[PDB]
Amino acid sequence: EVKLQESGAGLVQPSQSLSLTCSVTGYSITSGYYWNWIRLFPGNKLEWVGYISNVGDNNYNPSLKDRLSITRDTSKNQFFLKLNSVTTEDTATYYCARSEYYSVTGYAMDYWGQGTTVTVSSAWRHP
Amino acid sequence: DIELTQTPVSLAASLGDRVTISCRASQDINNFLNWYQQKPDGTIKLLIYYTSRLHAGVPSRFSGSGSGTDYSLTISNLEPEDIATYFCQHHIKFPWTFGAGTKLEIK
Amino acid sequence: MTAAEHGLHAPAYAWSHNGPFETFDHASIRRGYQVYREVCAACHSLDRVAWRTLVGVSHTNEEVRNMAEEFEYDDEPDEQGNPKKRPGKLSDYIPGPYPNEQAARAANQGALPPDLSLIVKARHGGCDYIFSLLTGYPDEPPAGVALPPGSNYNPYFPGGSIAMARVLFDDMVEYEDGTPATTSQMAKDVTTFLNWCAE
Amino acid sequence: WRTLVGVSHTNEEVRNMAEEFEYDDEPDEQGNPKKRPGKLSDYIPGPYPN
Amino acid sequence: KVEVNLAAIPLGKNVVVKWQGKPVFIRHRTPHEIQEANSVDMSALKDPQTDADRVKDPQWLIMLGICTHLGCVPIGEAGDFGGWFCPCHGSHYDISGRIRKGPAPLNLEIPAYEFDGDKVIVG
Amino acid sequence: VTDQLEDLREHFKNTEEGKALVHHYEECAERVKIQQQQPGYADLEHKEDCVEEFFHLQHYLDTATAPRLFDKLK
Amino acid sequence: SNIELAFSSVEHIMRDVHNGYILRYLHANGASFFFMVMFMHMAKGLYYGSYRSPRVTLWNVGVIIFILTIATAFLGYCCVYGQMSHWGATVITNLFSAIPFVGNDIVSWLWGGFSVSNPTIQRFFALHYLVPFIIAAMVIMHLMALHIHGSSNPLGITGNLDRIPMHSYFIFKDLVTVFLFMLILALFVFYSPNTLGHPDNYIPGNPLVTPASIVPEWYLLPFYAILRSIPDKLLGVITMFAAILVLLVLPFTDRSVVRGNTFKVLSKFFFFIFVFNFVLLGQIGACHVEVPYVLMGQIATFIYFAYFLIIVPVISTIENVLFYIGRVNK
Ligand SMILES: CCCCCCCCCCCCCCCCCC(=O)OC[C@H](COP(=O)(O)OCCN)OC(=O)CCCCCCCCCCCCC
Ligand code: HEM
Ligand code: HEM
Ligand SMILES: C/C=C(C)/C=C/C=C/[C@H](OC)[C@@H](C)[C@@H](OC)[C@@H](C)CCc1oc2c(O)c(OC)cc(OC)c2c(=O)c1C
Ligand SMILES: OC[C@H]1O[C@@](CO)(O[C@H]2O[C@H](CO)[C@@H](O)[C@H](O)[C@H]2O)[C@@H](O)[C@@H]1O
Ligand code: FES
Repeated sequence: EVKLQESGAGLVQPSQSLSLTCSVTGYSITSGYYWNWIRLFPGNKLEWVGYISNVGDNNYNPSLKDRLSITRDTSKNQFFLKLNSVTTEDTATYYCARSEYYSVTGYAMDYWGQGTTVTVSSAWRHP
Repeated sequence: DIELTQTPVSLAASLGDRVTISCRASQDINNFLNWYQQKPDGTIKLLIYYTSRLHAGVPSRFSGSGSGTDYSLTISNLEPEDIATYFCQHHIKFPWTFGAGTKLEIK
Repeated sequence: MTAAEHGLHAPAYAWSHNGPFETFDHASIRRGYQVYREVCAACHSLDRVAWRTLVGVSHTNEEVRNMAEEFEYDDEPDEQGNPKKRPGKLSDYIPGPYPNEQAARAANQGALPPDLSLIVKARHGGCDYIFSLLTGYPDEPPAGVALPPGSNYNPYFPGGSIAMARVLFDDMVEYEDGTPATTSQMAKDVTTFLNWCAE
Repeated sequence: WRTLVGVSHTNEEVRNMAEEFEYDDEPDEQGNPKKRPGKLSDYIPGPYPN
Repeated sequence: KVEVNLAAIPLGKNVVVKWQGKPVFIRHRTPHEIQEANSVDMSALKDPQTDADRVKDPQWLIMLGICTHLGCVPIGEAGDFGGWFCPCHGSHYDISGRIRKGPAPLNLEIPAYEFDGDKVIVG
Repeated sequence: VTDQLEDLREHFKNTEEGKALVHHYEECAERVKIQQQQPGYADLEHKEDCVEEFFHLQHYLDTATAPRLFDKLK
Repeated sequence: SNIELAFSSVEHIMRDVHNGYILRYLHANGASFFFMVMFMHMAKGLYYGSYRSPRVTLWNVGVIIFILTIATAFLGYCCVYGQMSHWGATVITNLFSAIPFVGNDIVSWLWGGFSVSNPTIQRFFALHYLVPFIIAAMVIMHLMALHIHGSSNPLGITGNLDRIPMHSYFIFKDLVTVFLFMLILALFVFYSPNTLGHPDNYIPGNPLVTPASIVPEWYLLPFYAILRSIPDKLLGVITMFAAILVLLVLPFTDRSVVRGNTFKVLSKFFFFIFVFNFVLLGQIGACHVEVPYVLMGQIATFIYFAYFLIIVPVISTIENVLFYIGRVNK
C-alpha cells in the first residue's frame, strides 16, 4: 500500500525558512506521477504550492515561485518543501500529495500526507 | 489564475435527505475538475475526479457532473455521516486552484 | 486448484452401454431424441448428425422422412435466379435453432450454447458428467457463494457458475411408449441419445 | 481490388472504386445481416448473384 | 481496424474481441481496481511500467490477450494477482495486465487505439 | 411418480453419515449468515463460503445413489 | 487441410467413411503405442549399454529419429484442428521466438501469417505427410549402422562365439510380440479408443480461448515438465531441447569397462531411479503449476540431467574399482 508520512518543524520564526519532508513508502518517487505540496489556511481554504515530477522537474505556483524550493532524495524515497523568508501569511497546515496523471482524465491527487500545522511565530520551542 | 466559486458557501442540511454543491470557474476548464473531502479531524481524501469519476472507496451515492464552466457534486443522503468540507479543483492549466469550500453541517 | 474451480466429480452410473459386450439401449436413444427435440433443440444445435443416420437406430425411414420434412432448407435458385426453399430430406443435417453465433448469444444473455453432436466425447466424465449436470441444479447455491447475475449454480460445472439454467422438470414431456417422464429419466434418455450422436 | 494498386491506379483511386460496391459484413449483435462498402482486400464483384 | 461499443460494457466485466487474428482484451475497471493498478511499487515488477503508461482512460483497460511467454490466451479474473492467469505454463498478470509471476517476460502488449464517442477503435 | 434420484437423495440425507454431513453444511451456512450481517462485509476479500461442506455432502450422496439409480429407471 | 474444413473432415472420417473410425482410432492410438515402444527401445539401449562403442553412430541416428518422430506426431495432432491442436500449434511454434534477434520472424514464417491460421494448418499437413518418409530413410540408415556390428546381447560381451540365423528363430520370436502388440492396440482401438487422448480435442480450435484444462499429449509430458521447471522463457526452451540432446553424451560419460547393467548393482538401482523419475516428470506435467509440484518438478529435472552428467560417470568409476579390489589382492 502507498503511504505519505510528513515530518518537520511546525513552528518557524518570521524571515526564516520552513522545511518540511514527505516520506513515501509502497511506491517509488521516480517510477511516475507528481509529488505535490499544498497548504490549508486558517480560514479553511486550499492552495496548490507546487510539485516535483518523477523525473525531477519542478512546477511552482507563480504566487510563491520566487520563494519555494521543492527537492527530493531518491535514496530515501522522499521529497521536501522549503519556503524562504516566512511571514504570518504563510501560517497554515501543509500537506504533501501524490498526483496521478492519465491522458484522458488528467491530474488527481489520490494519496495525501497526514498534514503538518506550521505556525509562523516569534515563540521559542525546544528543538 | 483561474478561480472557482463554490455555492452554497458552507450551508447546513438534514441527514434525512440529499444536498447539491456547485463550482463555477472564471474560465472553461473542460471537465478537468476534481472534488475533495476534508474531514473534521483534518484528513483530506479524494472523492471525485474528471467531473464524474469516483475514487476508490467512495460510496455510490456521490454523483458529480457538469461541463464547460459549471459543475456539481450531488449526494443521495448524508446517512451515516458525510459531515465535512468539500473542495473542488481544476487542472486544465497551471497553477491549479481550489474552491472556497462548503462545510456541510446538520440542521 | 480449489474444489469449486475443479467442479464436483461426477459419480459412476450404471449405463447399460458400459462394458465391452454392451450395445446402446435403442429405446432409450429414441426417447432421448424426443427430449432433445422438445427441450434442448431450442438452444442447442446438432450440426454433425444427418437425418438418415437416425434410420434403423431409433426411428423408421418413414418417421425420419416426416421429421425432416417439417423443416425448410435452401434449395437451388429457380430459373430466374431467385432464392427458394424446400422441405428437408434424409440427406440433410438436423437444423439448429440459430442462424449464427450472434443470434445465439443474443438469445442467451451473451453465452453460446455449444453444439451437442460430440458433447459426450468433448467433456471429461462423458455420460456421467452430462447426466450429473442436468440433474445437479440445487434450488439455491451454497451459502457465501455470490452468483453472477444471469448465472446458475451447478456443482458439477467447473467454477460452479453456468449460463444454462435447469431445464428438465418432471413430466414436461409425454413419452410415446408410456415411460414416466421424470427429471432423471429424461436426463438418462437424452444423455444416451447424445452418446449415440457422438459415437 | 488491391492488385490494381501500383499497376493501373493509385491506392486512393482503387479505394474509391471499391467503396462504390456493397459487400456482406459480419451480422450485428442481434444476428441481423448487414452490408458494408468494399475495401482493397475484396474481389471485384460480378453483375449476377448466381 | 475494429470498433467496440464501450457503453454496452458494464462495470467489473471483461470483453474479448478479435483483431487481426488476435484476441483484444477490454475491461471496464472499477474504482477499486484502478487504485490497485496504480498503487504497486515498480520494484515488484520484472517488466516495470506504470498503469498510466498502459491506459489512456483509467476506466478502460485495453490490451492484446496474448501471453508473452508462448502465445496462449490468459483467462480473465484468475490468478493470484487479481487479473489474468495463463493456463499453459502458469503466468500471472495483474489488473493492469503486467506480468507478476511465471515464465512470461513482458506485460501484455497494448495495441494502438483511439476513443470516439461511446466506442473505441483498435488498430 | 416422483423423481427417482430425488427420492434416493432424500433417503440418504437421513442416514447417520448423511445427517452428520448436512449438519456440518448447515453449521457453516449459519456461520456465514452471521458474517454477512456484520458491518463492512462487502470489504473483506477473505469471505468464507460453504462449497467444501456442500461438496462433502453431495459426494456422499452420489456414492450411494449412483450405483442404485438406474435400477429404478427405464 | 483448410482451417475451416479440417476438424469437420476428421468427423467425416469418423462418421461417413466406411471403417473410417477404425482408421482414425488406429492412427491415433498407434501414435501413442509408437511412443511407448520407442521409450522401451531407448530404455533397453540405456540398460544394456547399446549406445557404447562400436554403436555410437547407431545411437546417434536413433536420437535423430526420436526428434523426427516427436515432430511428426506434433504436426499430425495439429491437423485435427481441435482446441489442443490450435494451442499446441501456437505454443510449439512459439518455442522458436526464444531465438535471439530473429525469433519472431521465424515464428511469423512458420505461421505464414499473424497467427496460427489457414496457411499454418495447410503447411503442417503437407509436412506431416513428408516427415514419415524422412523417418523411413533414417530407419534404413539406422539398420545399416546396426548391420555392420550386429546387435549386442544381455551379457554385454561378444556374441561372435555363438550365433543363430534370424530366420525361423527370431522371425518367429518377433511374431510373438507382433501379435501381443496388436492384441493390446486392438483393446484400445475397439474398447477404449479415447482413453489416451484429450476431450478438448473434440472441440474445434478457437483462436480467442485457451481452455483452462489444456494439457499436452501424454508422451510429451516429461519434456513439458522440464520446460515448466525453469522460470525463464529462453532457458526453459534451451533446457527442454537439452533434455533430448543430453542422450548424446552417454557414450562419453559411461566410464565403465564393461557394457551394460546386468552385473552392476549400483547402476541397476540408479537406472530404475531414472526410469521412475521420468514417469514422475510426466505426472508433474499433467498437474497444475502449484505447490509442491513446482519444486518436485525442478528436483526431478535436476535428477534427469544428473543421471547422464554426474550419476553415470561417478557410479561407473566406483564400480570399476569395486570389481578390481573385490578379487585382486596384495
Ligand atoms: C528422452 C527419453 C529418455 C528415455 C526415457 C526412459 C523411458 C522410461 C522407461 C520406459 C518403460 C520401460 C521400462 C524400462 C525397460 C527395462 C529395461 C531392461 O532392459 O530391463 C532389463 C531387466 C532385467 O534384465 P537382466 O538381463 O539384467 O536380467 C538378468 C538375468 N540373468 O528387466 C527388469 O529388471 C524387469 C523390468 C521391470 C519393468 C519396469 C517397468 C516400469 C515402467 C513404468 C511405465 C508406466 C508409465 C505410466
Ligand atoms: C435437456 C436439453 C439440454 C441438454 C442435454 C443440454 C446440455 C448442455 C451441455 C452438456 C452443456 C455444456 C456445459 C459445459 O460446457 O460443460 C450446455 C450448455 C449450455 N446450455 Fe444446454 N442443454 C439443454 C437445454 C438447454 C436449453 C433449453 C437452453 C436455452 C434455454 C440451454 C442453454 C445452454 C447454455 C446457454 C449453455 C452454456 C453454459 C455455459 O457455458 O456457461 N440448454 N447444455
Ligand atoms: C522408428 C524407430 C526405430 C526403429 C524402426 C528402430 C529399429 C531398430 C531395430 C530393428 C533394432 C534391432 C533390434 C532391437 O534391438 O530392437 C534396433 C537396434 C537399436 N536401436 Fe533402434 N529403432 C528405432 C529408434 C531408435 C531410437 C529412438 C534409438 C535411440 C535413441 C535407437 C537405438 C538403437 C540401438 C542403440 C540399438 C542397438 C541395441 C542392441 O543391440 O544392443 N533406435 N533399432
Ligand atoms: C514445422 C515443424 C515444426 C515447427 C516442428 C516443431 C517441433 C518441435 C519439437 O519437436 C522436435 C516439440 C514438438 C517438442 O520439443 C522438443 C515437444 C517435446 C514439445 C512439447 C510441448 O508440447 C506441448 C503441447 O503438445 C501442448 O498441446 C496442447 C501444449 C503445450 O504447452 C501448453 C506444450 C508445451 O509447452 C511443450 C513444451
Ligand atoms: O439466470 C437464471 C436466474 O435464475 C435465478 C433465480 O433466482 O437463479 C435461481 O434459479 C437457477 C435455475 O436453476 C439456479 O441455478 C440458481 O442457483 C437459483 O438461484 C437467478 O439467481 C439467476 O440469475
Ligand atoms: S504461454 Fe502463457 S505461460 Fe506459457
